[PDB]
Amino acid sequence: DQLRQEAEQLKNQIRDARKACADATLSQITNNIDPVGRIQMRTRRTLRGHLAKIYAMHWGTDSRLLVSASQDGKLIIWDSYTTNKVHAIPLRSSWVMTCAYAPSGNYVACGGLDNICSIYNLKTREGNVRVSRELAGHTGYLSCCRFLDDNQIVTSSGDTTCALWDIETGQQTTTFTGHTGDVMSLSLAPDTRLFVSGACDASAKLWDVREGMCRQTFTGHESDINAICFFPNGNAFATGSDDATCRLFDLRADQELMTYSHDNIICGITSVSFSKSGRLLLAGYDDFNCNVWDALKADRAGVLAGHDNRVSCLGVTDDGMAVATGSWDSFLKIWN
Amino acid sequence: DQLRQEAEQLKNQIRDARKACADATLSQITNNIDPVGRIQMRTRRTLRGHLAKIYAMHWGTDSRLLVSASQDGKLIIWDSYTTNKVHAIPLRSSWVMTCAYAPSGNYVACGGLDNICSIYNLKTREGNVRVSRELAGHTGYLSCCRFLDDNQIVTSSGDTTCALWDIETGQQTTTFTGHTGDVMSLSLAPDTRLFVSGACDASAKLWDVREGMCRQTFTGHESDINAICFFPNGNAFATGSDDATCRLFDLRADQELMTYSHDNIICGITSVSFSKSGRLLLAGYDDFNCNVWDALKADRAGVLAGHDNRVSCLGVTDDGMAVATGSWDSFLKIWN
Amino acid sequence: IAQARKLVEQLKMEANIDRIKVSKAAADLMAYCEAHAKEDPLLTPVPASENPF
Amino acid sequence: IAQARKLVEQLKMEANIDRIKVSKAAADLMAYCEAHAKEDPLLTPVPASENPF
Amino acid sequence: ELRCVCLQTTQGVHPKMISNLQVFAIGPQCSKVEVVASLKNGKEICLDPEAPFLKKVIQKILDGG
Amino acid sequence: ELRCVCLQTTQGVHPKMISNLQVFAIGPQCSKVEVVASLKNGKEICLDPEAPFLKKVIQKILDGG
Amino acid sequence: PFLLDAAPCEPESLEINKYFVVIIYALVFLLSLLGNSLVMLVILYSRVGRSVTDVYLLNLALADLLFALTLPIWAASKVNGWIFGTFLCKVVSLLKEVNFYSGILLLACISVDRYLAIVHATRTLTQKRYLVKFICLSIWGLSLLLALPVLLFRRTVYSSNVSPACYEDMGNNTANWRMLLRILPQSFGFIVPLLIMLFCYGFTLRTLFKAHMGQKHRAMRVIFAVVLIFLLCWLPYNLVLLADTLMRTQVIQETCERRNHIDRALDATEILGILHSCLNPLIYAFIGQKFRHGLLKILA
Amino acid sequence: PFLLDAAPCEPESLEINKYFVVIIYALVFLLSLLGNSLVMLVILYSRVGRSVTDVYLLNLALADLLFALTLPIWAASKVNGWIFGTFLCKVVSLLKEVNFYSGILLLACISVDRYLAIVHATRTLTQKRYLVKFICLSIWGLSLLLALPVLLFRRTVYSSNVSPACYEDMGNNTANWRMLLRILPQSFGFIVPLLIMLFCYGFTLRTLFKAHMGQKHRAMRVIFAVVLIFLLCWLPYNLVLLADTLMRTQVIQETCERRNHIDRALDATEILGILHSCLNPLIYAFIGQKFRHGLLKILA
Amino acid sequence: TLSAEERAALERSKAIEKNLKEDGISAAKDVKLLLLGADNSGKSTIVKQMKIITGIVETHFTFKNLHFRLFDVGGQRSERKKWIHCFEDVTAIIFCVDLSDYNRMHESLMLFDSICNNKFFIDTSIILFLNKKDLFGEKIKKSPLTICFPEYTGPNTYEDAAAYIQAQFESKNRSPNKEIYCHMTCATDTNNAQVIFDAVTDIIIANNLRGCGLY
Amino acid sequence: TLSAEERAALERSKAIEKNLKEDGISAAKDVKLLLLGADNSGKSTIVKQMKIITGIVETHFTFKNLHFRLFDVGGQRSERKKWIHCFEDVTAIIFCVDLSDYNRMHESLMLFDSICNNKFFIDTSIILFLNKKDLFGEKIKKSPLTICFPEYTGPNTYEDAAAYIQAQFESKNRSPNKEIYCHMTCATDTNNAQVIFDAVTDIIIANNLRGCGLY
Repeated sequence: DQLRQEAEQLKNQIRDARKACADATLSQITNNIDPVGRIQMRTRRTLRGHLAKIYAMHWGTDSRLLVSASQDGKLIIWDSYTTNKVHAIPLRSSWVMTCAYAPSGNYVACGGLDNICSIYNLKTREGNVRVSRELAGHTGYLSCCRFLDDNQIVTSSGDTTCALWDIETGQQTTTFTGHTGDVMSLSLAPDTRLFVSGACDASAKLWDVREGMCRQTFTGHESDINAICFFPNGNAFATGSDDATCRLFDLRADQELMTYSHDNIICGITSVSFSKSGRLLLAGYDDFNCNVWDALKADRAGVLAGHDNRVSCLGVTDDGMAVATGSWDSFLKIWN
Repeated sequence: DQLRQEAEQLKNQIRDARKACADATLSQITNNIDPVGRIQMRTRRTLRGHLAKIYAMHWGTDSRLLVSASQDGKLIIWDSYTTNKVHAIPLRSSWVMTCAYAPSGNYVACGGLDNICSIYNLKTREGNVRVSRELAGHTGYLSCCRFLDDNQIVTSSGDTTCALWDIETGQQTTTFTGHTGDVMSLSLAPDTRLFVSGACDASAKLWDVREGMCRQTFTGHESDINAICFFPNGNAFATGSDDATCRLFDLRADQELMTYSHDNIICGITSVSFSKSGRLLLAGYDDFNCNVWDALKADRAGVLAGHDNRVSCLGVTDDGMAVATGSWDSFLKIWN
Repeated sequence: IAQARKLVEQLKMEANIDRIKVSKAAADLMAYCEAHAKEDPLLTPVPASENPF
Repeated sequence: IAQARKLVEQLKMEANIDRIKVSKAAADLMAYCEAHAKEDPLLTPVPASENPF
Repeated sequence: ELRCVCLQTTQGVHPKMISNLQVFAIGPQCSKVEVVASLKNGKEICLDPEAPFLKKVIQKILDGG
Repeated sequence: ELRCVCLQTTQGVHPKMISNLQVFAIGPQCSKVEVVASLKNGKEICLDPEAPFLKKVIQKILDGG
Repeated sequence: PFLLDAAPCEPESLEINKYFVVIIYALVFLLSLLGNSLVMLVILYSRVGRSVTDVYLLNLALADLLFALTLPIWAASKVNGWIFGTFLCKVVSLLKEVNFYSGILLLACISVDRYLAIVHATRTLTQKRYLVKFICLSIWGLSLLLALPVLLFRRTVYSSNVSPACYEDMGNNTANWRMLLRILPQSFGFIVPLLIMLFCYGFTLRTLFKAHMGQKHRAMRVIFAVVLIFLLCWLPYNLVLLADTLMRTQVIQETCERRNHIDRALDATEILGILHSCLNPLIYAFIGQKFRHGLLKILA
Repeated sequence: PFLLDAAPCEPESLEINKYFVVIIYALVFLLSLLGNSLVMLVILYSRVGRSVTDVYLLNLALADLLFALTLPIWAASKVNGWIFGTFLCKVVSLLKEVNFYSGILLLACISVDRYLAIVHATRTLTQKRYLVKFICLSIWGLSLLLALPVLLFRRTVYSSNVSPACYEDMGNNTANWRMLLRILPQSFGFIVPLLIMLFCYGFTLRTLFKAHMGQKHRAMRVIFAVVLIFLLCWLPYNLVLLADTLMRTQVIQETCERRNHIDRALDATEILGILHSCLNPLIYAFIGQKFRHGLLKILA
Repeated sequence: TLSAEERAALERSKAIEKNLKEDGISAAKDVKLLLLGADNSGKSTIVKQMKIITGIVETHFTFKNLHFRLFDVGGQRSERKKWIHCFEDVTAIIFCVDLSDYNRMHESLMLFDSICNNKFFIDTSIILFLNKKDLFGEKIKKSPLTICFPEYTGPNTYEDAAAYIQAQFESKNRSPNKEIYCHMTCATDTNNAQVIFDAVTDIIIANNLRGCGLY
Repeated sequence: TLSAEERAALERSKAIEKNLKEDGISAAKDVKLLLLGADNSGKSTIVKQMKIITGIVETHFTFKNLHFRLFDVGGQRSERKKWIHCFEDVTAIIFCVDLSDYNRMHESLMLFDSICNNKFFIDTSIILFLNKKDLFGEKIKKSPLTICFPEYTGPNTYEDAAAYIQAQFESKNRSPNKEIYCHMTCATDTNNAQVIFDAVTDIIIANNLRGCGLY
C-alpha cells in the first residue's frame, strides 16, 4: 500500500518533468519549411504466386531480394528487379505471422503461431534450403523477428515479453519483461544496440540489448500499438495503432512530437515505415490503401492505393529506391 | 239664300226618315244562314289575241259569244266555247273605254274617248261589219254603253250627264242631268225600265228611262264610284269605288244594306258583277286579282287571281255558267 | 239664283218616297237568293258532264 | 507484495533521465531530413535513366 | 420477309383484255420467274411463265402497229 | 391527264442488272408501247420497244433455269 | 452515268391539294345551289313582268344548278379516283359538258339581246328579240349535240402509276383524237362566244358613251365587270390546255417539270372556272333592282 | 369468274404499327443502354471481389450494349427501309447477330457455372470454373464465326411491292439457302442453350430442395424466373420462324392470310425478343445484394 | 274542229289572227308622245311639218324613218284622273311653256308638278320646251322678272332669268329614273323635230339599259 | 532473360511456379474447420477417428473422399483479437457445449456470443454440438435446471430442458446469412463425422448460392 503511493508520485514527477521540457511543438517550429507537394508513386512490379494472405515481408540488404510469408505455408524469395522466384521454402506450420531476412543474406528466420522461430540456411553446400535451428521457449504467438547478426536474433511474442536468442547454442540469452499485454511489433535501431517494442497495452518502451533494461517508456496511444519503426538517424520512432493514429516519439525528449491523424481515417494502422531521408512516413491501413505522411507537417503527401484487401506489411529498400507492399489478396506490389 | 235653308231642311227630313226605317242590318238578320264555303274557281279558257290593254267586255245573250275592246284599235268577237274569233272590227279611234253587246246579237256599240258612240252591224248582206250609225252630242269621254233594244241605247259620259239615244234617227231622245262629277258607269235593270248610274261625286242615283226623272239618290261612298250592277231581281244594286269598298243599296228602302270592305284591301274596285242567284258578288280590284264576296255575309268566298295586271272588266253569263275577266295584260280568262 | 231653284225641287220629289223597313227588304233579298239557288252553276259546282267549259 | 516491488524500481530508473527540450530535438530531426534530402529517390523522383524499377 | 407474288397460276386469258405485263426474274424474292398481268378491268392475274401463251402475248403486245 | 411514261429511250443495258420489266401496251395512256426496266440498283430506265435487245432480254429472263 | 437522261417521269400528287380541292368544291356547290335556287324562285313565283332577260336567266340558272349538282362526284373522283363505275362516268360527264356549253352560249345570247335592245332600239331589228324560247331550245339542242362524244367515248381507265380515271377510250390513237376533240370547247366555248361578246358590248359601250343618260356609268361598269369575269374565269384554262396540246405536239419541248406544272395549272384553272356557277347570279341577275325588289317581296 | 382463285397476294403494312414500333425500339434502346452502362460501371469501378460471375456479367452487358447501339438503325429501316447503303447493312447485321449469339451462349455458360458451383461444390470439378477468360474468348470467337454468312451474303434488295431491305443474296436459289442458314440460330441459339439450361437448373433445383438453407426458396424463384423469361422472350420467335419454314416447304398450306399473319407475328416476336437487352441486368445482376450495395457505394 | 263547217270556222279564226299579228308589227315602228301645257303656249305649233290626220287630236309627222304620233289632250275639260291612264305607255311627255306669259307661269308650274309626280307617269321622261325666246327677251327689259317670281335674286340678264325659270321646272322632278330634256325654242325654229328625235332616242336607251340589266 | 545464366534463372522460376500451382490444387480438396468451446466439453474427442498428425493442434480425419482439417485454438491463453483473423477463411465453426456443467454454461454462452458476433466470423456458419445427453439426463433429476438458468419456467422434462438450452445459444445469432446446425451428442456416438459432413456440404451450397447470384 505504501509502495503504491510511491508508484503514483514517481509518475507525477515524470509527467511534470516531461511537461517542463516542452517549449514548442514540432508542427510549430517547422512551419516555415516548404511542403513536399504531392508524392505520386506508380506501381512498377506486381509479385504474384502466393495463394493465401500475406502476413510479413522483409527487404534484402542489397535492395534486390525480398522474402514473403503467407498462410499457404510457402516461403518465397523474390528477385525484385526481374520478378523471378529465387527460393521457395515449405514451412511446417501454415500459421506464420512474421518473417525476417538476415543482414548478410545467408539466413532467413520466419515464424508464427507455432511459438517457434524457425531459421533457414540459404547458402548450403547441398543446393537446398534446410532448417538450421528451431528456437523454442515462447508460450505465445511470435511476431517481428529481427536479425542482429548471423548468430543473434531478437524475437517478440504474446507473452508480454521479448527475447534475445543465440542461434548457435539455441538458448535464450536475454529476456525483456515489463509489458502488460501482447507485444505486436519491434524494430532494431541502426546502431544495433537498442530497440523499441510496441505492445497491446498502448505503450512502446525502449529496451537495451546488452543490459536488458527498460531505459524509457512512451505513452499516448488510445488503443493497441500494431507497428513501429525508427527514424533513420536512430533518435526517434513512429508507431501505428488501432486508434487510426500515428505518432512520433523522441528518445531524447521522452515525449511525442506530433500526431498523424486524419478525420477521414477510421481503421487502424497495420504497418509503419520511413523513407531514406526521414521525411515521408508510409503507413498501411485496414481500408486497403496506404497513405504517405509528411513526417514534419502531418500532411497527406499522396496515397498509394491499388491493393484489394488489407495491407499487412510495408517495406522500404535500404537505398530508398522503392517501396514494397503486401496485402491479404496474395499480391506484392513495388512502388516508386 | 232662303232656298238654301230649304235645301238643308229637306236633307234633314230625308235623313231622319231614312234612319227611322232602319230596324236591323242585313248582316244581323241573315246570321243564321249557313256559309257558302269556299268558291274555288278554275281557269277554263284563256282568250289571247289582243295587243294592248283591255278596257271593256260584254257577254252575248246566248252565253257563248263575247266582245272585247282594247287600246290597239281592234274589236274582237270571241266564241267562248271553242276560243275562235268570229269577227275583228277595226275602230277609227284607238282610245276606247267602253264596249257593249246587243241583246239580239245583231249590233255592237263600242266607243270611248272620241266622244262618239259607234254602232256596228254584224248581220249585213255584204258579209262584212259596217258602222251603221255614229252618235254624237257628248262633250266628254264616253263610258258604259248599254243597249235597250235594237234601236235604243243609253250612254254615259264625263259631262256629268247620261243620254238616251234613238239609233234610227240619231238624235238624243232624252238627257238625264243631276250629277256633279264624271259619270263612270251605268247598269240597266232586268225590267228594262230603270237604270242606275255611278258618278265621280261619290253618289249613285236611280233614273227613269221613260220620264227622265231622278227617282232616288244613294250616298255613302267616300271616293268616286267606278262600277255598278243590279241585284238579279232588280230591287238592289252593288257599287265599286276607289275607296276599296263595295256597298249594297236597296231601291225600296233607299239605304245601303251592308259593306264589303276587308282590312287587307288597299286599291279600289274596278268592276262589279253578280251571280245568277244573287249570292256571290264578284268584284275586280287594282291589285291584279278578283275577289268573290258572299253578298249576304260579307265574307270572302274565294279569290280568282291569275291575272298579271289590273282587272278592268268583269262579266257573268246569262245562265251563270262562267265568269269572264279582262285585264291590262291583253288576256281574257274564263272561270267556272 | 236660277241654278239652285231646281235643286230644291229635286229634293222635294226625293223626300216623298214610300219607304219600306230594311228588315222586310233584307228578308226579301234573302228569299230570292234562296229560291233561285238550285240554278246557280257558280254557287254550287255543275257536274263535269254538264260543263260546257 | 512481491510483484509491485520491481514496479517502483523501474519507475525510479525511468525518472532519472537527462532530458532535452523538444525545441532542440525538433530542430535536430529537421536538420537530418534536410541534410540527407538529395539522396532520397522517393521525396524527389529519380531520373528514368537511373530507375532500376 | 420477301415472298413470292404468285401462289397459284392461270394459263388462259384473252390477250385483248391485257394492259400490263410485269415480269419478275429469279432473285431473292422468289425462286421462280413470275409474270403478273393487269387487265383493263382493274384486276390482276398471275400467268404461267412456261406456257406457250405468254410468248405469243408478249410478241403481240410489242407489235400493236 | 394521263401521259406517256417514257420521254426518251435507251437501247443499251446489261441483262444481268435487270430485275423487272413492265410492259405498257398501246392504250389511252400513250400511243406507243413502252417497256420500263427496273434494275437491282433501284433505278429505272425506259427501253426501246422496237430494238432487238428487248426480245433477247425477255427470252433470257423467262429461261433462267 | 448517262442513263439518267432516260428515266420515267414520276407523276406527282399531294394530299394537301386534295383537302383544299374538296373544301373549295363543297363551298362552290353550296353557294351555286343557293344562288340558282333563289333566282329560279324569284323568277317563277310571279308571272308578272316575264321578260326575255327573265327567260335567259332561268335557263342559265338551271344549267348552273345542274353543274353544281354534278360537282360533288367530280370532287370525290379527284380525291380517290373513279370508283363509281362506267355508267356514272358517262352520265355525269355528259351532264357537266352539256351544262357548261349551255351556260357559255346563253351568256353570248344575252350579250346579243342587249346589243339588239340598245344599239338597234329604234330600228326594226329589235323585234327579233322575242324569239327567246326557240333560241334557248336550239342552244340546248346544240349543247346536247356537242357532248355526244363524251357519252360515247368515255369509260373507266385503270393505270399503275395513277388512280382510276373517267377518261376517253377512242382506240389505239386515242391521244390525237382527244386533242382534236378538244377543239370544240375552245372554239364553241371560248373563241366564238368571246368574240361575239366583245363585238356586242363594244358597240353597246360606244352608243352609251354618246348618250346623256345619268345611269350610263353604272352600265359601263357592269359590262366591263362581266367581260373581265368571263376572261378571268375561262382564259387561263384554255391557255393551259393550248400549252398542253403544244407540248404533246412537240412544238414546246417536253420535260417532267413542265408536265407537273401543267397538271397543277389544269387543276387550278378548272377550280377557277368552276366559279362561274356562283358568280353568274350576282353579275347578271342580282345586280338589277327588279330582282332585288322581287326577292324582298317574296321574303314576305 | 374463277380467275379470282389466281391472284397476287398484296403485302400489307400499316403506319400505326410503324409508330408503335419506333416508340418501343427507342424506349428499349434507352433502358438497355442505362442498365448495361450501370452494370459495367459497378463491376469495373472496384476491382475488389472480381469473381467469375462478374466477368460473365461484364461480357453479357457488353453484348447487350452493342445490340442496343445497333437497334436504332434497324428501327429506321423498319420505318422507311434500308436507305443507308450496303456497307452499313453488312456491318450492322454482323454486329447484331454476333451480340445475340454471344448473349445466348453466355447465359448458357452462366447456367453451367451455377451447376458446377452448387451440385459439384464439394467435388474436384468445381475447380474448372476458373477458366472464365478462355471460355468467354471462345464464345466470342464462335459467335463471330457463326455470323460470317450474314456479312458475306447480305446486301440491299429493291422490290416493287415493298420498300428496300437489308436481305440476303446468295444466288438463284436464295430462298432455300436462307432456310438452311436459319437452322444455325434455331440450333445454337435456342435448342442447345435451352437444353443445357434446363438440365443444369433442374439438377440445381433438385439439390436445393434437399438442403436446409433458409434462402433456398428465393433461389428457386430466381431460377424459375430466369427460365420463364428466356422462354417468353425466345420461344415465340422460333415457333413463328418454324411455321414460316413449313409454309415455304408446303407442309402447311400457303395462303395470303397466313402470310400476313406470320409477318405480323414475326414483327411482334422480334420486338418481344429484343427485350432481353433490358431485363438481363435486372434478372442476373441487380437481383444480387452485392451489386446493389456496390451501386449505392458508387453513388457516393 | 271535227265537222266540215267547224273546220272552216277554225280556218277563219286563224286567218283573223294572222292580220291581228301583222297589224301589231306595223304598230311597233311608231313613237307615241303626249302633248301637254297651258293654252296659247305653242302646244299645237311645235313642228311646222304637221300632217294632223272637240276631243283628242293626233299628229303623225315622220322623221328619220321613224313615225312620231303626238296626242293633244287639251279640250277634254274633264277630270284627268279618269283618262290619263290610257297614255300610261307613251314614250315621253312633251311639255310646252310660254316664257312671255307671266300670269300663266304659275299655272304651268302646277300642271308640270301634277304630271311629273303622277303615279302613272313616274318613269316617263319629259321633253320640256321653253318657247318664245325673243318675246321673253323683249318683255324682261320692260318688266323685270319679279312680279311672277318674287324670290328671284340674281342679275336681270336674259341668261340668268331664263335659266332660273328652267331650274324651277326641274325642281319638281323629285324622282329617279326620269330625265327632263329641256330646250329653248322660238317662233322661227324649224329644227324642233330634230330636238324631239334625239331626245326620244336617248329615252329608249335608258329604258333598254334597265331591261338589259346593265343598270 | 538475354544472358545464358539469366535464361536458366527464368527456367528455375517457372519450375518453382509449377510446383506452387500444383500444391494449391492439392490444397483445395480439404475443409478447414475451427474447434471452439469451454474446457472439458469434448472439444478434443468429437470423432473417434482422430489421426491427429502447446500451441495450435490440427486433426486431419477424412470422410467420403473429403479431407477435414480441425484446428483447436485452445491453450494459446492470449488475446483472441490478434490471431483469430488467421482463421477468417475457415468453412465453419464447431462449438462444443457440455450440458452436465451448470457452472461453465454461462461461460460457454459468453464464448458463443463473442465468436458469433465477431466481425471476421459474421458469415461463417456454426456447427453447435451439445454433448453428454445421458449425463445431463441423470443430472437434471437430482438438481433441476434452475440454479444455472433462473428464468426457466417450462416443465422439468428432458425434452423441454434440452431444447431450452438450445434456444439460448441460437438467441445470440442476431445475424443473417448464418445458420446454426445443432445436434445432440453423447459419449458413445460414432456418427459425429457423418453429422459434420452433411452440415459442411449444406454450408457450401449456401455460399455457392450467393456466389451464383440465385439468392
